[PDB]
Amino acid sequence: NIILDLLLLLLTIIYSYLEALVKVFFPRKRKSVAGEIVLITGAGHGIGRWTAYEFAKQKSRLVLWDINKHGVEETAAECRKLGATVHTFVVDCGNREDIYNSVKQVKKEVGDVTILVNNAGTVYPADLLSTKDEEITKTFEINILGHFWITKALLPSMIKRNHGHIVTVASVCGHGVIPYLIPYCSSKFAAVGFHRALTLELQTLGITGIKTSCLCPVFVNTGFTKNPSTRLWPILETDTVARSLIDGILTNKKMIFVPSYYNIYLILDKFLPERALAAINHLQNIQFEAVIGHKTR
Amino acid sequence: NIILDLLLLLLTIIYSYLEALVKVFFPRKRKSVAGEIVLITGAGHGIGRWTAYEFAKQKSRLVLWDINKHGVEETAAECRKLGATVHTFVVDCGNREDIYNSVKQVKKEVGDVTILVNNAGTVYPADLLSTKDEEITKTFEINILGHFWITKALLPSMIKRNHGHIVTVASVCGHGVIPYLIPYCSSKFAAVGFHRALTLELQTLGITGIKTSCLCPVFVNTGFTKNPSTRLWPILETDTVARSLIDGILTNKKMIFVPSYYNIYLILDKFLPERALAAINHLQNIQFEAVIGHKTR
Ligand SMILES: NC(=O)c1ccc[n+]([C@@H]2O[C@H](COP(=O)([O-])OP(=O)(O)OC[C@H]3O[C@@H](n4cnc5c(N)ncnc54)[C@H](O)[C@@H]3O)[C@@H](O)[C@H]2O)c1
Ligand SMILES: NC(=O)c1ccc[n+]([C@@H]2O[C@H](COP(=O)([O-])OP(=O)(O)OC[C@H]3O[C@@H](n4cnc5c(N)ncnc54)[C@H](O)[C@@H]3O)[C@@H](O)[C@H]2O)c1
Repeated sequence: NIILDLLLLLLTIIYSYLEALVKVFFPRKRKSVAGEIVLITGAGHGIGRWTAYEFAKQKSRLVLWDINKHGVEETAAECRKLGATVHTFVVDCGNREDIYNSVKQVKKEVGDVTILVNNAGTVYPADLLSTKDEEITKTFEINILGHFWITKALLPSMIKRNHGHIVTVASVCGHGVIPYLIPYCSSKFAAVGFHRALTLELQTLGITGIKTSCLCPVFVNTGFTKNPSTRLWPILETDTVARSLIDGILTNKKMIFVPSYYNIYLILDKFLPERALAAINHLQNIQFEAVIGHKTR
Repeated sequence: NIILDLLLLLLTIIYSYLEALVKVFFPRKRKSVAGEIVLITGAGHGIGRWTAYEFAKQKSRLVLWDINKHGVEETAAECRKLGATVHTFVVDCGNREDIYNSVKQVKKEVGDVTILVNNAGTVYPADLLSTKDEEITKTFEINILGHFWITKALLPSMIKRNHGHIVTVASVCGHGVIPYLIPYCSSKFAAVGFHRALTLELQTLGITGIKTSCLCPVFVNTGFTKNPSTRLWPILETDTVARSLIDGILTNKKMIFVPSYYNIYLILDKFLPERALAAINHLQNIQFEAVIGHKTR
């Protein structure tokens, strides 16, 4: 228990050092994204906002989508200070009709998107019996169904030119699960499944030019969940996540975990017995605001 | 290419007789389901139909749901020949309003469901750009969102009595992916995520009496997909799947793969490099009717 803690800390330290060593010994080649038309959904705040900043520094043409007009204009203002050409659109990324109508505007005013970042997301932390049905559907409408509509609208051009990049922002909740997040984990598993099946179908059809990347961070300090706490995982800073994402996109990395040492916990979750996984679970002590038993705890 | 077939044939034969050895050395205790109120969705045909037959032989009280009244009555007729008490209801298991209204009828006419089998499902095989948006939503409405509505309606009683069993019929498509099945794989990943997060939340809340099982089969000969063909996996007969499901429920098995040796391919998909996975993929030669490039291939 105390020694399990130290074991997990030493493995975390070994992974961190060894990965940093491989990044100097065998570095992956970075591609250029200058001049690419990058569409980022949920770009009005958090991961989407700081990912837009990274693409502005990379010299890409930006198309930012969000339901929050004020936020998306604040992001665009900063991207323009970084020297980027930005187009903002107020779009509900859970509404199919809104998505298709807005893609028509993007083609007319900007052109054909070459990099798509499906970042927009929502969460309503509560135990299954404290969830509202409307909140469950909204979670799927934004976290996964929106990915289908945007990808179907933007893929035709990418296939024609044999050139594109589809980034799916999922979560470690798309590989592992957390209590009081059943609809969220369910929708994030669907996002991982979509990325994996889209990657394979493109391979099967012989489409060599369209790359895919899946972003899977642990808790990030954006306010997405109120006051998160994990003993074994870090509460990430937004800029760190955006930096890891841009590094992964530029090197065509398919599955980007943040921090990369989450892979150790991923392997433990597949081979460890139930008793061992419950011991790690208690040590983790996950905390965050949620509605438990119809009361916000 | 050549030795690769017998390399996988060996890992299949070895698993088959090591599992049979563990079933004698460390046997799992089978529980009784006699007198339990078992609700099976999609019980009008295939896996749901033959699972109803297995529960009829187990002496449970059956509640069968399906959109096909003729088919669900044909299943009930056979369960009654097996000596079981069966109640049939025509329910759209993708329609939330229909689900809640029907749960009110089940409580009034039958009582409180203790075993829930979420089996109803749908598939529209096509490449992403040949899919219809209506087909994508229908896949999620039945394959995952219906699980949320039925489980939320039936869980309160199970928690009050600290006694229940939630069975999620997912697929190997909820762990691995197959091209031309992006919405299907995505919705099956969401079903696996729901089972895993439901299992953890019940554990976290101290609910010791509610068990969870997840049925993940390879292709089953039900007509669900047209003329399926797999070289390394068998095309399972429906009765085999129903037998494996009943054996897993009676021993409280959380993840039931059919055949159980799919676990070898599951581990190969996590540790083998891209080159080796594409070599096994070609050897697999998965075939089934699907709309490819707006043409039925
Ligand atoms: N924050 C975390 O702890 C965390 C961890 C893992 C994964 N993620 C994922 O990262 C993504 C971004 O989360 P974040 O932490 O940056 O959140 P955030 O709250 O900082 O920002 C999310 C943004 O998405 C926008 N958005 C919400 N619904 C939308 C809709 N219907 N249409 C358009 N835009 C919409 C919001 O307006 C907001 O600007 C999400 O997909 C989330 O699930 C977050
Ligand atoms: N057959 C396979 O190859 C296969 C493989 C893996 C997983 N599965 C899964 O097993 C489950 C059952 O498949 P099957 O092969 O037995 O199919 P099937 O087509 O033989 O039977 C499915 C049944 O579900 C019913 N159903 C469909 N939509 C419904 C709805 N809205 N409400 C109520 N009932 C509904 C149908 O009327 C039918 O009786 C599905 O979830 C499927 O995804 C099947």
